[PDB]
Amino acid sequence: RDAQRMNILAGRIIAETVRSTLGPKGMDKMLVDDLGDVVVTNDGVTILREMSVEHPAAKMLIEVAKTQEKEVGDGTTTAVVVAGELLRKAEELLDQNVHPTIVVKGYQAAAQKAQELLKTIACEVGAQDKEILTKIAMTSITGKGAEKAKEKLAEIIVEAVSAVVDDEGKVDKDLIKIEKKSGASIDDTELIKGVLVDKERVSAQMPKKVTDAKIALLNCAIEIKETETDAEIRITDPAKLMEFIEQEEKMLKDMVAEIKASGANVLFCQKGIDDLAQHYLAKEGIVAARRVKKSDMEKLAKATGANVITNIKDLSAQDLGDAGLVEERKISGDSMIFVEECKHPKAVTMLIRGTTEHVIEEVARAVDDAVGVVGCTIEDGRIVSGGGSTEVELSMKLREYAEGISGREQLAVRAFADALEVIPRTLAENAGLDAIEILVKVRAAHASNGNKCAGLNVFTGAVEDMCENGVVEPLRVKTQAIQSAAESTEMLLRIDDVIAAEKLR
Repeated sequence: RDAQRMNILAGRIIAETVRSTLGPKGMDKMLVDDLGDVVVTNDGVTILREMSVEHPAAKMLIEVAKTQEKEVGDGTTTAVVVAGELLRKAEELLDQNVHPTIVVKGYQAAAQKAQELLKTIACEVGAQDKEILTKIAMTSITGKGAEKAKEKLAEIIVEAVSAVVDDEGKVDKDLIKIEKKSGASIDDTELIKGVLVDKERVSAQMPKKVTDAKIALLNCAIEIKETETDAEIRITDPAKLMEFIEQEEKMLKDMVAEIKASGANVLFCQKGIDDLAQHYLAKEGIVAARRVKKSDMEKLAKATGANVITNIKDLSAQDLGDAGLVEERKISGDSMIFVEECKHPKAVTMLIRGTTEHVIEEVARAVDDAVGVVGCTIEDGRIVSGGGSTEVELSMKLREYAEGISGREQLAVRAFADALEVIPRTLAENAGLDAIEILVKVRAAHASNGNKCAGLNVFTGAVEDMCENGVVEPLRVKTQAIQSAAESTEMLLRIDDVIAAEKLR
């Protein structure tokens, strides 16, 4: 009957499911499917994918949320929490004989004006500074649950983003690898200036450590090839399989011998090998490997300047790797292969450690997002204090700007400004303090000539300088989040009917 009303009421149900998950403190509400896999995660976008939807219009708010992650990588819940607030204020005006179009024009006028205010509040920082980059690092890691040694993990991530700053001044998400492996604890994390493979030596007869060795990385299986033309083989004497073993050992011995003549020694195969074959090759001091991930063949090619080879016969000296120090040291119990190259490393890799698979995965979801928010701010060079202090300042200036606009439209620009007061309200409930009792003091700091940073601290619980505490965020996350929220709400306001079309493709 109402149709339009069914949308604004439905929009408030999806927001409440991911409203209390804002900020560090905040429980979660899991919805196990019919299968029974009980999974829990402190994230918003991760729950929208598994969680289904009833009405078809509900997918409109989920589509815009996907773009916020692939582009920015943080703040998806910050855009949906402010969306539901607008839908709750719209009905307050529609009952007063107001047309929906009058509310849409108000958000567009306030959204465009907010773009000019955020640029003035944002401060200027350096692109080579380190102390400023250490504060932003502690803000992203806090969003995953890891305060046992955050001071240490924040010191290794700030050095990685600074060592991957090309001359042109950009950031790439490919030259920063990640490897998870639980063993001792999280304190065993270290920044490696190269790559790392989770393999070991196929045999103990080969050398244990070498120096200045020409690595030869292969990628195939020593087998008989076949041309495009059909060619079948016939067999009739089963007593030939035994004779083929003796004829195969010499084929592999002379083959590996040709690789040693070119100055190489280290090898990387892709399948098993005879037990006795490696004996003749290990006594001569020839390192080798078997079964390696294809993803590792790409990073080793750039780290050691090597290149993937498909035919062992076609191998040149230029395609051989050049490592400065290759050693297979231990890492608390288990051992792995390692390669160093501090002379001029082009990439880096973070080795995550822990006691189980549940703790290493938490910190793993923070290193990939930290380099993103920290890699973009270096290109633009503009940041602003977080903690909702930006919305508290604009909440006062938007009221003065509303006086300039006359008519029946000023009721919309005021509702949008007051709608931004939900961010500091949700964080108050989780902290255990009355929001209305603290929301009156924050406005006192931003009276007129006061500072533009006082907000709220979930730890101590009082208005304090957020800059000294280290609570800042990029500037693109705010402009992009507010831009997506202001554009997504228009999809539900500019509609008042649902035709029952069949077979539309």
